[PDB]
Order: sequence, then C-alpha cells, then structure tokens
Amino acid sequence: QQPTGGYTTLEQFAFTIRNDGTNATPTQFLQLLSWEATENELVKKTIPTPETHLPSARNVPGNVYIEDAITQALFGISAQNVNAHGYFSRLSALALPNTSARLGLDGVIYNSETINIPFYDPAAVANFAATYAKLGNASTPRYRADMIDIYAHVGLELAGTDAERAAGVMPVKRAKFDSWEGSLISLSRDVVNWKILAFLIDLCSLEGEALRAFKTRNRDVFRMMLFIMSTAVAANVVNRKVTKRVDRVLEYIGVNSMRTAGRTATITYDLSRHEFAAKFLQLTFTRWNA
Amino acid sequence: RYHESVLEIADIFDQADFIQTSDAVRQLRALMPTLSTSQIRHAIERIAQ
Repeated sequence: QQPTGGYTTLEQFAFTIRNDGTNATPTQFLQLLSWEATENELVKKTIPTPETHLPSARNVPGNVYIEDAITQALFGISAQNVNAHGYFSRLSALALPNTSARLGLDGVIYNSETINIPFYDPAAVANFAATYAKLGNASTPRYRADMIDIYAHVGLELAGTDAERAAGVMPVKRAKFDSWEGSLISLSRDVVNWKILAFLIDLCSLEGEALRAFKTRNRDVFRMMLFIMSTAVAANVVNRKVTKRVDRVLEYIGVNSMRTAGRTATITYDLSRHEFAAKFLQLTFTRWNA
Repeated sequence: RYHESVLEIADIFDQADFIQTSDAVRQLRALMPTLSTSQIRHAIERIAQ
C-alpha cells in the first residue's frame, strides 16, 4: 500500500527486454529500426471520445487477474477468449467512491483486507478503472472501437520522426531491423511479461506538470508497448537478407490490414482480439493526448 | 616454392549470395578417378536407379 510521486520510476516497475539475449531498456531497442517510406500517407484523424458509460459492477466470485490478462490479450500469443465482461465487470467496481476491492500490487483484484499483498493507492486506481473499465465494452455492437483510423495514430506516434511528422501526416514506412530468428515473438513475450498497470495507473493519475514529465519518461516504454503490438496487424513480414546478418522486414508500420490468420514471424489477432486492441488504443491515445 | 592451396572462393567475393558449397569438394573430386562422358552416363544412370 504505497502512494506515488510517479508509480513507475520505482524499482519493481522496470521495463526491460531481450536483445537476442541481453536486456536493454526499450528506448535502446527501438533505436535499432529503419523505415523505407512508401507512397500513401497516414493522415491522422480524431479518436472518437470514449463510450462514457462503463459496465455495471457485478460482484462475481474470484480474483480477477488484470495486469496479466489485459496484456495477455494485447500482445499475448493468442488469448483464446478476450472480452468477457467477467473480468471487467469486476474491474469496474474499483471505479467507485468507496469499496473494498483493492487492486493488488502484483496485478489483481481483492476484497476487504487483501492481506499481505501491498495494493495500490485507493485513489490512483480509482481514476484508473474509471476509463479502462469501458474497455469491457469493445465487445458490444454499439461501442466497437472502429480500428483502421486508430492505427493511423499508432504510427506517427511510433515511427514518424518527432515534430516533423508529428504534424498530422507521413508515409507508411516499411520497417526493418537486424533480428535474431523468432525475433518478433520472443520479443513480444518479454513484453507479455511486463507490468503494465504500473504504467497506466500512473498515466491515468499524475496531475498535469508531472504528467508531462512522465510522458517523456515513458515516451519509449510506450512506443515499444505498441511496436510489438502493431506488428501483430501489419500485413506481410518477411526476412530480408543482407550480408550474413538477417533483417526482419515488416509490411507497413501503420496500415492495419485486419488480418486474422496465424503467421509465424509474429503474434496474430483473432478477429475479436482486434475488437479489443482497437478499443484499448482508443483509450490510451485519447489519454496520451491532453 | 609452393603451398598449392584451395582458396575457398568465398574469401574473394563480398556478395556471398552466389558462392556456395566449399574447398571440401576439391577434396572429394580429387579422389574421383577421372571419368569419361560414357562413364558418367553410367554413374548417373545407376544412382537414379
């Protein structure tokens, strides 16, 4: 039960990976990417403000594993059956003015006195679940996130050089890099492992001056969050040969292709998974921008 | 004064997308008893068999 000052930036919540084997904080891994531009453009539009009304808080019996689940779904490897209310209806509760369900540090949801498990501030998580509960809507017909517009954003957000391309437009860039066999997936799982909440609870709380200081601090943790995430969608991915070294080449880094089969070089969204990621991005982005 | 050597071709070209196999073959063909065209028709005819 510890306060803040910034939830991340606090030991336990570090974000690392694997560079064919080492670690390196993501900023360090994304600086190893290259973009051939290619016709088109990705004129960002406007994320449709969230569907305000969130799922009804249903007690339900159990310990909703949320950090783990939200991510298993976003960049997992196949989350079988995502969006099921069950986990979110419950997560909704946390978004009330007074409850017992404490959000366990490790990434869970409890009752009364969780006991032992040092949960989060009750306030921070309050503002958190406020929005990320709506996330348990993406399933329903009238709330779908409407994904191809949203991926426009993911892009000038991920690639697109600062400022220059941070001006609404840019060419789809086909991204490639020196990989290491089964690179994309191995990398994704280092991320499935990651502690997300720490990132959001902090993202949905931090005042305003501190919020910007924070945006810069995780500029990269965040870009990395969705690089591995966007490749799930990006069409073809193949390996470009070079000179003994191999270079993973990614179809188009920004143009979600709404593909649902199961590649090998990467993750793969079932259809309903897009329904979920599309929605998750709508929220993080509406939020990232303020 | 010789050190008659194999010089595995690859140690000459930088764009090794053509280069293949190796010095290991000279080792082998050095053993094959020089064959005639009629001779090969046979070696091949019997492998395929």
